[PDB]
Amino acid sequence: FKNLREFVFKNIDGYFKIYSKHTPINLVRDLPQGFSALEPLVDLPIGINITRFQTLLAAYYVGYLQPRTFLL
Amino acid sequence: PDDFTGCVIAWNSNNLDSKNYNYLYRKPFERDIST
Ligand SMILES: *[C@@H]1O[C@H](CO)[C@@H](O[C@@H]2O[C@H](CO)[C@@H](O)[C@H](O)[C@H]2NC(C)=O)[C@H](O)[C@H]1NC(C)=O
Repeated sequence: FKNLREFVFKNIDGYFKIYSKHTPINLVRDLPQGFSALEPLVDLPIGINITRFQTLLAAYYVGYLQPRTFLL
Repeated sequence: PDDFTGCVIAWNSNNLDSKNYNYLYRKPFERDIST
């Protein structure tokens, strides 16, 4: 693959927050090892309950966020 | 929210909406419209 696109989707109190980062890659296996932080771009005041999601079409990865403390 | 920031403004509509059974009722800012 040539390009990596990463996103964060979280929905708190009616606000759907989207964070992202784009970077070039050269790897045909899985997510490259390394570190980068994603930044907010979009904030949609949807008021919509989200419990499930689907990706529309190139591999993709899905993880889940947890309320953990980080030192940045 | 309990930590709500904002202002609540209200006024009587007895001379506007009253006649009227078109107003229905049963997390913060949760809008459940299921029937
Ligand atoms: C978002 O939708 C889910 C259902 O997909 C709601 O979860 C249910 O809540 C009712 C409350 O009476 C429970 O009886 C169900 O068992 C719950 N379902 C599951 C699968 O856990 C959820 O409450 C909704 N949230 C908001 C904010 O609307």
